Amino acid sequence: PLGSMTQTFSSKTEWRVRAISAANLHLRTNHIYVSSDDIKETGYTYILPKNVLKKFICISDLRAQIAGYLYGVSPPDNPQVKEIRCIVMVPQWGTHQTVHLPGQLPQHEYLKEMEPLGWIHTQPNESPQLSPQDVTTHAKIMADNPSWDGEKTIIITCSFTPGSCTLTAYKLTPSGYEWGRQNTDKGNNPKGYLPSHYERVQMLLSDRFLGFFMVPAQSSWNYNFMGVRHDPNMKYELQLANPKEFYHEVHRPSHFLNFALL
Amino acid sequence: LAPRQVLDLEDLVFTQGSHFMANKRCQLPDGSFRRQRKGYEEVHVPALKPKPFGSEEQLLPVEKLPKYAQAGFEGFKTLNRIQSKLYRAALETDENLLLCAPTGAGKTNVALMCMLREIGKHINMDGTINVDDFKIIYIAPMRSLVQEMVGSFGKRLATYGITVAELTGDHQLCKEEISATQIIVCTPEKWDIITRKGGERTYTQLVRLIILDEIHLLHDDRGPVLEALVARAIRNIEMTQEDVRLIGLSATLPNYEDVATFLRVDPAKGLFYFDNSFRPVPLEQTYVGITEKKAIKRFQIMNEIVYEKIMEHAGKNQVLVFVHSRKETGKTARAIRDMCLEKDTLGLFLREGSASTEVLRTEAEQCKNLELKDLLPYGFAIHHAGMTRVDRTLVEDLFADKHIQVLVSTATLAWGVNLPAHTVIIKGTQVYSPEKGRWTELGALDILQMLGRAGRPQYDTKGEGILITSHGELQYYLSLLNQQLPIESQMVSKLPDMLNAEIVLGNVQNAKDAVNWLGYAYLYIRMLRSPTLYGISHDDLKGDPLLDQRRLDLVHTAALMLDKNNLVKYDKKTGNFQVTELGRIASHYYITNDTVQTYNQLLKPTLSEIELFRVFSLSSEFKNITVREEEKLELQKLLERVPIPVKESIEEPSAKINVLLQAFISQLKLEGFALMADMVYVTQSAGRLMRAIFEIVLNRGWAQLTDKTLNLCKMIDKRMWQSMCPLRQFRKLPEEVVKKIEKKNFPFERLYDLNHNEIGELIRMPKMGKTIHKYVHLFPKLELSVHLQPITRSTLKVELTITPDFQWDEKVHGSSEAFWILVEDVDSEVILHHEYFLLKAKYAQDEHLITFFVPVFEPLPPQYFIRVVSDRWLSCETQLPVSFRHLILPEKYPPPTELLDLQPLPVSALRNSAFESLYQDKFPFFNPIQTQVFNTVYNSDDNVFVGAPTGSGKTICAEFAILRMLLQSSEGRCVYITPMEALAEQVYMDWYEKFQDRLNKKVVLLTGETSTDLKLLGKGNIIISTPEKWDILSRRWKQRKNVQNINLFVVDEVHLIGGENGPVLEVICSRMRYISSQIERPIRIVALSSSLSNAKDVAHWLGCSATSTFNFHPNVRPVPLELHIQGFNISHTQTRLLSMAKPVYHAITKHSPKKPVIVFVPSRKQTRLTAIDILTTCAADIQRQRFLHCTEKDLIPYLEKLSDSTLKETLLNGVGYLHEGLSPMERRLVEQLFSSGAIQVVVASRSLCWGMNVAAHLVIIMDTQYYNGKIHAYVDYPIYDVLQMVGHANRPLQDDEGRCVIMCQGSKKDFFKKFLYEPLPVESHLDHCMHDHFNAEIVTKTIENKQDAVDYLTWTFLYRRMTQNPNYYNLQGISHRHLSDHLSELVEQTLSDLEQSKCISIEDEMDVAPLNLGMIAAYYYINYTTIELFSMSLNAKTKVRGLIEIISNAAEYENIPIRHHEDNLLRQLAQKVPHKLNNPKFNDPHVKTNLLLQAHLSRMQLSAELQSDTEEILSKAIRLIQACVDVLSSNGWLSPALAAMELAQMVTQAMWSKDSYLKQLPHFTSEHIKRCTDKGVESVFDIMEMEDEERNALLQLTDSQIADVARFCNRYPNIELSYEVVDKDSIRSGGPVVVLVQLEREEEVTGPVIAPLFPQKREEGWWVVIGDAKSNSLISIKRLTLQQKAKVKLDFVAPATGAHNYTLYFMSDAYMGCDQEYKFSVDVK
Ligand SMILES: CNc1ccccc1C(=O)O[C@H]1[C@@H](O)[C@H](n2cnc3c(N)ncnc32)O[C@@H]1COP(=O)(O)OP(=O)(O)O
Ligand SMILES: [Mg+2]
Ligand SMILES: [Mg+2]
Repeated sequence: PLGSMTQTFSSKTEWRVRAISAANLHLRTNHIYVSSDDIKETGYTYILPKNVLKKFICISDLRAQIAGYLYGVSPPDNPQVKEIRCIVMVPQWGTHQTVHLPGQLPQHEYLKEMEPLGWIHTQPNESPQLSPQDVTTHAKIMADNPSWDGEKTIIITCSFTPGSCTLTAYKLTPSGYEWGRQNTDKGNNPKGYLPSHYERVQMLLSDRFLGFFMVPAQSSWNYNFMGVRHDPNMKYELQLANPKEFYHEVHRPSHFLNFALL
Repeated sequence: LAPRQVLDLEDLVFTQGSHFMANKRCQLPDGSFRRQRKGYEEVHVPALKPKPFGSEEQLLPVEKLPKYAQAGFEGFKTLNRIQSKLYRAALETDENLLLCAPTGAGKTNVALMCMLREIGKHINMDGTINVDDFKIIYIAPMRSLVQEMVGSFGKRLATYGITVAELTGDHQLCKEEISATQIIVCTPEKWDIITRKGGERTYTQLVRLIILDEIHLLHDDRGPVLEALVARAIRNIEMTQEDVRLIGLSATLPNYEDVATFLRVDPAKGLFYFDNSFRPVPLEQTYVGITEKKAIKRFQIMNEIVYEKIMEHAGKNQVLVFVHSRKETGKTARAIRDMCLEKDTLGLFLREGSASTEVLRTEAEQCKNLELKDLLPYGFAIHHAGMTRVDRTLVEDLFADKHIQVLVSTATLAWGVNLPAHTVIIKGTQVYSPEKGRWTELGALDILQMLGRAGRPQYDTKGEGILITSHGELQYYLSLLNQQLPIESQMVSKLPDMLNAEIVLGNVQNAKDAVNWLGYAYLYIRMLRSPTLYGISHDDLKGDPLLDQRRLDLVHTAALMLDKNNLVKYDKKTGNFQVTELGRIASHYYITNDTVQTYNQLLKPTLSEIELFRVFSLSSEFKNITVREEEKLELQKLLERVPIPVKESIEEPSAKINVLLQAFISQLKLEGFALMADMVYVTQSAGRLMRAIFEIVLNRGWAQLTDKTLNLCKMIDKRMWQSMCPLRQFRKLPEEVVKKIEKKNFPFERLYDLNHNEIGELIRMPKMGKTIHKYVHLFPKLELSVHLQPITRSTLKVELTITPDFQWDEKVHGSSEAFWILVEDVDSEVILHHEYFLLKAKYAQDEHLITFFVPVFEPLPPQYFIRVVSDRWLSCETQLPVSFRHLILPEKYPPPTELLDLQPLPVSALRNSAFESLYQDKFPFFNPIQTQVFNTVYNSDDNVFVGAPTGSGKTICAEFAILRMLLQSSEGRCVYITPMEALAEQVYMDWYEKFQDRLNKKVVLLTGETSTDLKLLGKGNIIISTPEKWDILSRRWKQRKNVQNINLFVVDEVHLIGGENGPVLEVICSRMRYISSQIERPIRIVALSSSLSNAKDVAHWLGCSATSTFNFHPNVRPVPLELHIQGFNISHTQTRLLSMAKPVYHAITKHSPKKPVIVFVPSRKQTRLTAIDILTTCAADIQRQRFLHCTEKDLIPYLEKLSDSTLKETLLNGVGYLHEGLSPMERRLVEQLFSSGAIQVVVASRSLCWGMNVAAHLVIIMDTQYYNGKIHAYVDYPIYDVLQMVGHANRPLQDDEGRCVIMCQGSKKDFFKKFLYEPLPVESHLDHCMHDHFNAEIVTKTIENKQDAVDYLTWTFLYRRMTQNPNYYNLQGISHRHLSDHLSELVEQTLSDLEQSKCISIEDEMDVAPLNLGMIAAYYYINYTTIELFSMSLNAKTKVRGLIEIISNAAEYENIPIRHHEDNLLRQLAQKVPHKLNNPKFNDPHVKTNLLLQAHLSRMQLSAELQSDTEEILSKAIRLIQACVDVLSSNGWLSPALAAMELAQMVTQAMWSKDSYLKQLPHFTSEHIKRCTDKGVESVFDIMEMEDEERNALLQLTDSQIADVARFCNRYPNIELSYEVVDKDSIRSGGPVVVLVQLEREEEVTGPVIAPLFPQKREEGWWVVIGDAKSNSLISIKRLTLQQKAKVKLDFVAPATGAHNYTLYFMSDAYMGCDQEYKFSVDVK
């Protein structure tokens, strides 16, 4: 029946609860874990420093994936171990399944003597299998950039487990690179996607050395609130500085200016 | 003390505050009646009659006043009734006054008479008088009243040269006001926070008069602030015994006797009470009490009460209606006006076709206000602070001219404007208090001020005041306005916050101090005379007559509350208070103690912007804020759009405060009336609240939260978010274009790349091309450079160069621009270092250098970060990454020389009875260090380096080399170099008794004077000197044998090469290597130093064998050193020093209760304070005179020879202190009592750590910083000073060990651990002092070309370190070709600078040769920059005036500090001189010496110890005068040369060329110079020509004193001149001409030169000058040192033919009146 009632609608936006939840991400850096032996020995041991790993966790979002390019070298006489020495944040936006990085790779003088070791990204849920989107994205980067060798570049996923963070690092197989560079299906079960397309590598966290960050020279890296101005063909340059948190003021200018408009 | 009991402070709180009605009944005057009306009652009180002139009351005219004060009463013919009864007590007495009179009686002028008496205490004779000698503080209750009286007092006292100004908003540096002003007008809260921040860079100690206007504010909630100000000022009187006059002005209200006792006012002298009858205009009072409870009916009932009373004056009298808000002012003005139209009663306001109806309508046409044009033509108007400034005066000007008939305003007009009206209506007495979160009654001051405007003392016979309020508040306002509302104290509410303020200031250190301080509060006096009102029975008062136990319980309750919130550390048994950094911030930022507890609990480094706002939400200043049901709808519509999310729900008041803060930054006007008031109160206090959070998290090192907090401080001040383009911070720029840029998304940092006509095509505009381009380059921007200088592998020295890349404009930047230098680590989480940088406007285009130290670890980090953020500008930051990828670290220092476990060597090892007799009475055997080097120094000639800690006995090892020199040749010449003059004086005293008194050698001490040093060098076997003192002599070594015939060269404390004056020490020692290699056979060099990490570099530089190098490290000291480094958290220096006072005492009882102790303090003032401090804490434990180990009566033989106040008191209790201000006799008396064991503790300042002849068992270093007077910043102790202070904790034959406690700031704790437990790494800095030495080597022909300059640089220590640590000297490689390039550029730039100053010549870019200007600078040891302007300024007609102004601007005088507490001493000394000056600038370190030079020539003795400033100026004046003499005579100038040659003798005897030449004989007076009236005596030669039995009969002096007069005449230059011209017949023009001049003296060789007013002992120098009249043509000049008989040969050239008459001059540089003048004639053929 009604005609008996008045109830006016209220607004509740997507980022309010996610921003409040992003402020408590520092408690997960005290509990970081890496998967261990499950026929994972590759021929390359990757060592990730904790300082840039903890910072990469707190500047992230628990649902929107963020990514960072890996750079590093090898110890004096041990070509089998790769020390990750730098993480580069580039203009990006993403969802819960993949990220959207520009076509251009990081290019700077500081990284000229280092070799690219792949990329690292956060994942909402822990997965026993490598993401098929990660298989597709990693292979398409190999196709456009011969700098990335299939036996030297890896995909490190930072899984958001309750109370902690689980790390696991995969690499692509020759069969995975050929299927990834052709894949146009973005679903969770694309066709041709096999567990044969990837194998897991070993990863070790260390405190004996420290890494550094490189962020865009002008604007910042987070574009999830400015996705219109993000373009796959966009060009960018880097600087030697640390990245800002996901919900920093400079990442969402429309929230601050539209509220000020009368 | 006794058993305490905790009280409930809030239970003793008067909740009504200002509305508290202590009196319970109210008696009304005669004739008062009440009427009953429509649900409301009225009360009428008739106007009182003035009391008949009873006593001797005659209105005093201004002509009777003291005349100096008549200028302040321009425009008044006669004082009124109350001012005539006060003028004698105000102008002719210093008594504290308390004046109660009704508002309008004229209390202000009485306060002006008190100010005029103080101004007359510091007046001069030149009309314009000393404004640097006093300060007056006028405390007014309201902001508007302050601003008005600043101009009011400014014009009344403009004829006195007085500056009256209101303090700025926030001036943590912009406090240039106080020192410039003399009358400070402020609010109680303003003067409370300034005196809270108790740094004695203040000017509050200059306050001689404090005026407390409207002191009946004590009854108000703001009352306790007045109690805190008076208690702080009165208690501080007895802690200093400098009287401060207190003047209180009050309304006529009860308890005025208690206010008087609280102000220390004698009732029989300073108490003056006048009732409401003394109101100049009688006031007919009418009160309307409404009883209606419903809001809507009561709203219109009073809307009818206003109109009924408006009509009773409509047309007859103006009516001024007061309302609470600035929105009801228009509604009420309309509710009245619009309702008269219903009754047609507006024609009675104005007379229709009047003369004022046309002026009211016409001024409304150009009124510019819509809610004023609507009401102005009809006679209505409004007034409030939220509208125009010039329309308010339009409202005031019309009402003053009797044009406006109804004016509806608020309390602002009543306070800041003197606008009386016949009828005043207070429409309602209800106001909304956002602090209390509810509606409440108006304050008592607002009511008294509003009704005080009723009745014009000009036209009106009486005044009619109408007050409308609730019926329940009738008894209150009847008491307030009829002198029956008692003034009570609201102090127990704010007791915790105000006790902590005294704890932070140091005025209260324990509970007993707090009980004493509480006894000065107005609360205490009220508790004594009315204990019932303050919860005190008679079961308590007379069992505690002075309420001593009651005060202790209150203090005990407040201390526990502060201890629970971690502001204070309160020990219940001792009652002692310990200040904290958190407690200081709450005090200095005016934050209640409950708020800083919340900040301490919730502030975390991992805090986001979301929780940061929430922490601000929980401030206890908002404890009363609630969420009303009528606001939750408008607030929830904002919560769904806030940019910073809020976690708490809408109903909790925390969320309401959060949304109101974000809305204020977004500039959103809201509709809720309470919300707008609550938003204002939340953000009016958000400024200091967030500023406190910033200081908390910055001083903790939290880098991320500091950035967020500092940004929020600016987002609140600028009212804008970060994401908004920062161009809107220019208010002259319009919102217009900044969103024209904001909508088109591109970074603001890109518009710098564009230009005028291209910024516009971006934002689609060809109009304002240069406008945006102008403000883009007006935005502050700094560019950062970095020179990384590694010290070790864990300490990095950084030189940050700040280059401004913007343009200044006082319209935008003002006088300064503040920045925060932040050095963050790799992860941008920890602030490794931070300091405050301020860009002054005068240096807005120069580069700024900043030096600091940061730690590093040897898995080298990727990079650190340096951020320079603006302190007020938003989006204003430059971060410079400092990569460590190419940083070359120096190698780890080699291990020390192992201390071989040798057998202790006896004194018999010397095997010389004379030698052994110097040590066998002191110690049995040598220490393990002296035994290792014995064979290498005593039985060898190889160069030896001995590096050992301070106190290792290195002085004897140097004596080992001296004793060997005397064995190989009884005539041995040894030069001992020590860096500090204080050390040279001590070593000379010790070595004069050993080598000269016992073994009969010659020990000399260089004086810094050439005429004496060159001869002491030749006749002495041991020469003691300082670096610069030996640099002057060893330069001319090629022409002096006594410099190169050295047998042994000893340099002590050679680790001071890395110090400030290091390069001079490095130059002289490296010269000794060059001389010894070029000479026949080598000269022995022995080097002593503290433990050096790179000791092998000094050995290789000084040519010491590896086996002869003894590099010991601090772990091998003979007496074990127990070092303790306590860290202190407090960043405020004065508050940190307080936190160290008690720990200083506690360290004494723990480490050395019985054995002597030395405490080092940063300043002279701190010596006396810490000594007193140590005493009373020793007295608090009931242990007085425990530091006195001699009986009390065996000290007066030493104790009455003193001249100090407290030094006698402290020495009687076993504690002394040393500082520069004490006389040399006083220091010896304190040092003797300390070493004799009498007194156990002595407190010495840092400046004396090099000249102290005592040693203790424990050395306490209280703080490691001192204040620099020039740069106005604190300076860290040099590491060499700390090493020297620690070395005083060494008594080898008295204590088994040595202990030292170092108290420092936490940021310096790790620095001292790395440079005290390990050896010290020293570097060179000669590359920054190359010019003065390169010039000397070119004059002496050591450097003849550019290749020779590189060869000279290779002998230095500067070069050895350029390969061990290249980055310290800006080098990217230790390559050999890298060194030549660096050495060459250092050579090229140094030789080019000397050639630009015309000091040297450069031919074919290779060869260099010295010029005459360079030969003079090197001869007299003068900076090349000084001698450059020593040719720009001098000329041919210079004389005694131009000379002094030139020599004062020398670079050698840009070192002594400046005191601007002196500025008016020099203001008058600029005319105490008989010699005129033109330029102002009295901070100039050269002009202050120009007056100081003439102060010496005027015998103006006593300058506290500025006397020593002159003594160091005279130490360089002679060499500067002789420089001009050479410069002027070289240019052929006769008069300025001769005038300068007799200024040398003017500064020698401290006189002029005008005074008689008899002021030289001792005990001569400047008065009985004219006692030689016409007796024929004005030369010294006349005094000896009279008989001995006669000549004592005119001076009238002692037979003790004429022997001093005789000693001078026995040494007065008695001579005999004989001159001849060789071959005065055959003279052709252009041929060799020669004139010899023989000078035969009598005897002389009788000591040096008699000059008691000169510090040094000079030798008689002489000049032989030939000239030609005063044509200013000097033709010959020669210097000579006469001993008895000596001739001088002068050659010149003959000019043309004819007959020229030449003049011969024989002048000296010491005595006046001995300048001979002979005349001869030459016939040239
Ligand atoms: C238009 N008013 C003035 C015209 C000429 C000179 C002075 C004034 C004026 O400003 O009025 C002031 C006093 O100068 C003026 N006044 C003071 N002394 C005299 C005086 N001796 N003769 C005439 N007017 C005087 O009274 C007024 C209020 O005095 P106040 O200091 O505020 O009393 P209180 O509320 O207790 O603080
Ligand atoms: Mg007044
Ligand atoms: Mg020594």
